[PDB]
Amino acid sequence: KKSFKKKYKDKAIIYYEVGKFVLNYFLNNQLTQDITIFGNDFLNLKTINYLSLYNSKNKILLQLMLIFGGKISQLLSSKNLVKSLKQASIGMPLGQTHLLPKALSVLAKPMIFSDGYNNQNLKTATTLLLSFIHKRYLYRKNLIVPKLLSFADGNILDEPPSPPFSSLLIPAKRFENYKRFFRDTLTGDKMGQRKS
Amino acid sequence: PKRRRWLLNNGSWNFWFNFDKLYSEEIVTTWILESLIQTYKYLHKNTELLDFVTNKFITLGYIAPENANLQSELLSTKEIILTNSFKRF
Amino acid sequence: AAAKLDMTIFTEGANSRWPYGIEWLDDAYPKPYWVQQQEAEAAEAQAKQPAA
Amino acid sequence: HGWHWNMPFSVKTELPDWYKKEVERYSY
Amino acid sequence: TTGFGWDPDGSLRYPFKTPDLSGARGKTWFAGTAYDAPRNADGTFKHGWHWNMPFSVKTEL
Amino acid sequence: ELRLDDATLAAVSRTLMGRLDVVDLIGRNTAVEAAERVRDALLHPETRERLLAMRRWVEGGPGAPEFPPSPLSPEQTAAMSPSGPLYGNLALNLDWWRRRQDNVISWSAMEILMSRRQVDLYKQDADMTEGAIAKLGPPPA
Amino acid sequence: RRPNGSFKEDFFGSQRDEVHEKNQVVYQLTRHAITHYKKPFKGDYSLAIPTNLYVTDLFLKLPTQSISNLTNVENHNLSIKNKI
Amino acid sequence: PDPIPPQLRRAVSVYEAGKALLAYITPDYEEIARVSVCPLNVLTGFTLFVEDEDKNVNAILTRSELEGRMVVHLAGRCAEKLVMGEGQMTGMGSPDLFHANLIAREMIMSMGMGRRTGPIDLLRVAATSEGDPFYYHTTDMSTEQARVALAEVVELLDAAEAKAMYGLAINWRALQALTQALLDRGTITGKEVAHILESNGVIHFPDPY
Amino acid sequence: TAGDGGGLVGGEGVEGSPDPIPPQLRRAVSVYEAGKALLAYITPDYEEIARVSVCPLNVLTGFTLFVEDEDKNVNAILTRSELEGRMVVHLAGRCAEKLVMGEGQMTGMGSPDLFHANLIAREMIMSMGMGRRTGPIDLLRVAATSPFYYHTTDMSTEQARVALAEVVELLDAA
Amino acid sequence: SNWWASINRKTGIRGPDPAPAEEHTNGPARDII
Amino acid sequence: TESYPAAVANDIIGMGSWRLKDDVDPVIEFLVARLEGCWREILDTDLCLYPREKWKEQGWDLVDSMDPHQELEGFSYADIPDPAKGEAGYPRLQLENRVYC
Amino acid sequence: LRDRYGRVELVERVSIQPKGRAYSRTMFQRGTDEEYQLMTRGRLLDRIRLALAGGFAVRTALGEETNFTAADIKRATRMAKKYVFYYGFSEAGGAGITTWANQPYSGDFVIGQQRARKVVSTDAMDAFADWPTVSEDFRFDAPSPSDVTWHRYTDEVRRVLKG
Repeated sequence: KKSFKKKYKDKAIIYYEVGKFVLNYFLNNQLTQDITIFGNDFLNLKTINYLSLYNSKNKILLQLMLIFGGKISQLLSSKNLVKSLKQASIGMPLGQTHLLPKALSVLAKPMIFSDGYNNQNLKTATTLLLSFIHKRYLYRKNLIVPKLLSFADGNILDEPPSPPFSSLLIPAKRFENYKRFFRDTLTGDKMGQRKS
Repeated sequence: PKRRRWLLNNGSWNFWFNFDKLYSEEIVTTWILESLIQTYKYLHKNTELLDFVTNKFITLGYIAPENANLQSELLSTKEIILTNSFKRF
Repeated sequence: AAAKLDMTIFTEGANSRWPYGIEWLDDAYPKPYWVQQQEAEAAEAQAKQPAA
Repeated sequence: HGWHWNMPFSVKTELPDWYKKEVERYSY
Repeated sequence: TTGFGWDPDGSLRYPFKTPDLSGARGKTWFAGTAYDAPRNADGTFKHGWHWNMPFSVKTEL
Repeated sequence: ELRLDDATLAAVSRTLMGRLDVVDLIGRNTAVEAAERVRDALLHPETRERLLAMRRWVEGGPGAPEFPPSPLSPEQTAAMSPSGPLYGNLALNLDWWRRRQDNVISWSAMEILMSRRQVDLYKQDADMTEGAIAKLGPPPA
Repeated sequence: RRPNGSFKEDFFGSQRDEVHEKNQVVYQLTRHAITHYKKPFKGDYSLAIPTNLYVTDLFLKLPTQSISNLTNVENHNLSIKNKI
Repeated sequence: PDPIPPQLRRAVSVYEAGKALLAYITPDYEEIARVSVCPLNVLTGFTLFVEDEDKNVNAILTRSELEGRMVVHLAGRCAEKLVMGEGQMTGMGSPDLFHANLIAREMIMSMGMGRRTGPIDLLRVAATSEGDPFYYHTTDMSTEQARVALAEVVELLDAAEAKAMYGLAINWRALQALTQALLDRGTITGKEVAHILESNGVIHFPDPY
Repeated sequence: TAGDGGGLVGGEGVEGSPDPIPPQLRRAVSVYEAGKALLAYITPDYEEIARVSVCPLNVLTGFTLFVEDEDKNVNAILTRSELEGRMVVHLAGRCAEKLVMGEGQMTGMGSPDLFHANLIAREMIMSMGMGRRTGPIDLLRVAATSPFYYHTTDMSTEQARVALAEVVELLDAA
Repeated sequence: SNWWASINRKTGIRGPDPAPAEEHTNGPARDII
Repeated sequence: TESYPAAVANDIIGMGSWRLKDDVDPVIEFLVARLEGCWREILDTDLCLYPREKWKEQGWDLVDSMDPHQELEGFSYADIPDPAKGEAGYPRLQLENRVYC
Repeated sequence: LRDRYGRVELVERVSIQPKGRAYSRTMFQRGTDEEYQLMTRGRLLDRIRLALAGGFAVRTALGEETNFTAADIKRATRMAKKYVFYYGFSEAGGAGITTWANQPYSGDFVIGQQRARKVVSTDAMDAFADWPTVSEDFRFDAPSPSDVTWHRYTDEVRRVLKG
């Protein structure tokens, strides 16, 4: 029992890093066609600013390849268990009882042990791409017009400042009843309650 | 304190401004898929190298997931091994 | 004639009723109740005056 | 044949014309 | 800068005035119907996509 | 030909809908939808009998039959025991159990988590303009 | 930094300054904000030029996103923040 | 005597029976420590699971484990719906509903397990400065993206409900025995519920891995 | 550079900043600065150029040193001709980079200059009443600070539409 | 000539001289540093 | 840190990354895994891959009958569904090779 | 204006000698305190016109817009709001009574100062007609308008300024 579970876990863990380093080495020492070198894989904020503000699109695509090599390697090496789970026994996709057993194995996602992504990789990827879009105004320069300018959406129209500036206590007195209303009607006191 | 910037709820749901979220999202999704596809297309032609390097890495040693309770970079034996495997396969 | 302004005034004239000259107001807001009442009384006024 | 687990999808929206004018003004 | 600007067709204004499903590319999973994935001018899928990849693609219409 | 009296109607309804004298507090549309569901829950006895048994166990009178009947015949229950041809299906993903496959997603949340009948019945209680409400349900408009 | 604010003449009506002084302040402020960007000793570590603030937000913070389409929130996905 | 009416005791007992049954037959779940229905006539019911210090939170969460937890959470509502009928379902199974929806949103918007959204990151758990231990960091989405994500969340929850219904329907005798034990005894521990379930032919879910 | 941020200087060695400033990234700064100085030279009544530099102190921008006259607008005057000229000069660099190095290989180097131009167009419409359909009325407020926001407005949405359309067409003319 | 008459922001802005799109790249690592 | 002998490693790998697995009978899976395991474990200090221009550029590492010209770049095992009886193609043939020196 | 209705005062002394903080000055002759207890409608209209006059004169002489307008409209806009909301002189609604208004607060709330200056020409002298709020538990603030009412109210302000 534990033997097979450990086999699956270990296979996934090993194939991850094997693919990660294989892609690192390839991109650094073989696309260039003196000394063999390796990367360090960490993207600072300084590095993200530099890459997104001064490099072209192909450079950013190379960085993303570096990020996703490990997951793709895990993908290329996993056994799809649907075949054996439906063979050794035989409205929902498991209700169809016909369709030659090969064309039946595509009605839903394959049963791969290691599914989903790691959250650090996703954070890095989306931050890099969001910087490229929002800070480097190419192909759309008119979207700078709504920059550091508010439009007063949800609030009281004219409100004076508060004690740190003005010794006036009416806005805070109303804010306290606002919070009472929130707790008693909308949210509750802990995540999961219908009300207070 | 209500919201006062209603702009459209006839074929979508929009509020004043936002113009800039469809462009952003389609760009992000397109670029991520292109990168993943290039990675897949490269690793798809080098499966033997993957099998070999994996065999070697297993027999060298690795930190089991449950033994470790409390690999960003490669050691030096593993670097010799990776360079050789790239030269052979 | 150069001493004139072109400051646009939105709710001027025909634009003094429900849309108030906003083109997109009917795609964002349901029509209020008093606005429907005003439309009703105005319609009956200008639709019995052809008989009056 | 039958379905495939990886079929393309689509989202249907109907925007008015003033909205398309607005989004084409800031698309430059 | 009075008199300068862009015309609605795109031109500057100074102050005064189908895919080919012929060969094997036509035998893919749905290949012609409305459920097919968007293609290029030569018959390849959009971003080099293939029905193997782990994420779906969005149809234009 | 089916014969139905007050008691069976009351029991079926109280199992399927709840208290039976709040038709005004919940609107006539909710009541009409519930009536459609109840009418469909009759018109074949394999469900009607189970509903009556559940009702009589809940009320807990003298004839509480110690439990309601199971939803599955004792045949499919064996065809899914470990010595069965369908045991493996209990191990597939949650992607093999989904009862709905939609390839066009609508701009409205009402059309995603409701049935077409429910939408055509309920869409008049929405907080949208008339031009929006006229875009939901049967395209007849 | 040892310890302008217009919120006094909006809500508290203080208005203890002559009209010519207020006008002069306004003139100098517009000219300073617009034409002293990137000028030696005159346009410097100054918080009255919006472009300096844009630059610091462009090289220090992460990309800021637009407002949301939810209700009961302020403009972004958050509630009103404390007054004091 | 009994301060509590009959039908309330029945409803709470069926809820706890369903939840304990499905937490028992699910591979790799925690072990039940106690199951009580209105102890000391205090109007309440619960199902404690034994807390251990062996669980290392650094280990990742597979997809199978998350789906199993979702099913365990929908179990009690499904048991009520199956035994007593829709019109008698109360709102007592609300925290389980909240946690099921939380898991289903995190699988789609935070781990990229949805085939249509892709590997985009839109949620971020975060811990408070020490109410609750945690809150989230969200992202402003458009209507297109939000609808595409809602479709998948709804599919996941519907499939989880169906699997829970089947896992309960094929164990009807064990469910009956357990709810009768709860209706007459009021409180059970882990060993006793394990024994009651084994002596009635309980059917465990497989584990493909 | 003040924290984990950074991204502007270009000669320190660390990951963010390369050592010799690649030549493809120096040609672009030369094009940017050439366009900006050429536009500032052919505009009548603009300030006068004292020095034009490329990557001073290794920063990844240009720099042009303008000397002006304090006996013409005595730290207080701002006509309309001056403002329009400044807008044109600040957009010149972006336009030259796009015209020479292709529309796809542009960089973020001119991203602050862009915001400066926009800012002028904002003040000309919402704060000085040089707008035609908006007329002479004051709209903006400075949010008292210490998502960052510098201005604030509470005009209705139907007036915000018009004001922003005017800002956009000013920028397009420039 | 008068190429500056046929400048069109819809179909792309471009100059007369032939697209100096020359470029090169070492690895991502030897380009970060 | 834990290690494993070579036999256990090549047993964990199995039919490692063959692109046509999931279609192979378990007996053929077992035999291929064992044979390639002995190759990788015994000859490991000199095992190379056969030169790529001799077999792998002609497209002979994965051959499909429904696509004899490789206009799907070797994903024909996934893009093209199986032809039904009597259609032009029945029966489909797939081959996968591995060659070492 | 003094020679058409008779509300404005008389000019006293014009100067463009930079002196103090300003570069130019224009002084008026103050009337008795009886004049400054009230604020009628005509007097406020005249104050608005006087606020606009400076920038519009520079523009009509120089032939070109400047930033001088910037300092006028600001002042003017403030007064115009007070003309429409607080005092209720306009025609917003058929009479001039709107559903919302912003009454000032006393200067005690601020963290004040002290200087050796006299009272400002008008803006601190015409602040004698306000009656600010002093106690906090008797303050009234109607519910804010609804961005379709706000449209019409700000449009009334615009009409006043344009006239």
